[PDB]
Amino acid sequence: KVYKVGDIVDIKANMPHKFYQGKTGVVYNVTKSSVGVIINKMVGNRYLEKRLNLRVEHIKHSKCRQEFLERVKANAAKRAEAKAAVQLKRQPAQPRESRIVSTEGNVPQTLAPVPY
Amino acid sequence: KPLPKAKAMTKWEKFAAKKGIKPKERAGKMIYDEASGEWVPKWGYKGANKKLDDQWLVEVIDPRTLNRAERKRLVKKNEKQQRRNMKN
Repeated sequence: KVYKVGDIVDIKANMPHKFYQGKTGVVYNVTKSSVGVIINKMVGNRYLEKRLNLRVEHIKHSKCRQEFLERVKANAAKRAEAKAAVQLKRQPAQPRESRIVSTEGNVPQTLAPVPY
Repeated sequence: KPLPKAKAMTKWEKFAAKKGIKPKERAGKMIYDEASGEWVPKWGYKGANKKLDDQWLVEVIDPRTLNRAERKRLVKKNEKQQRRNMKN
């Protein structure tokens, strides 16, 4: 596919000759049949910058930024609707609420962990 | 036809005669490599020479073509040495 400098991509792979799989980065250089992706490494506790070059055959576009754009669009829509609500911030997973369950649906049974 | 007793007076033979470097025994093509679980012979079939180009991570401008250019330049230097020695 078409790739340009600054695009965020992930290091895909199709024994692997190394363990660089899963090191997402951003393409900083492109050429006829190769691309350059910047990756970060560290020694001890000091982070370090590393330049990385990969064959285009094993690079795919990153979909992480899509969620940010979707959230921005949702916030814009909420703001537009507010002109004719508030508290548009994301909410964490709330705990389950109380509910009544009838035994008619399925009477509790014994599963006998003998096991058999 | 005459007897082709004439041989190559290349500089290598003179250096070997001067030095104590014994001639190589030509053990075999089966060199050993790592990260592959196979011999991967040096030269003769898909050797380590093309491994640097085949491998998809050149962590260090396209560096893959630079290695091929260097190998071709070494081959050209060998050809130039052959031409120079041909005048012996």
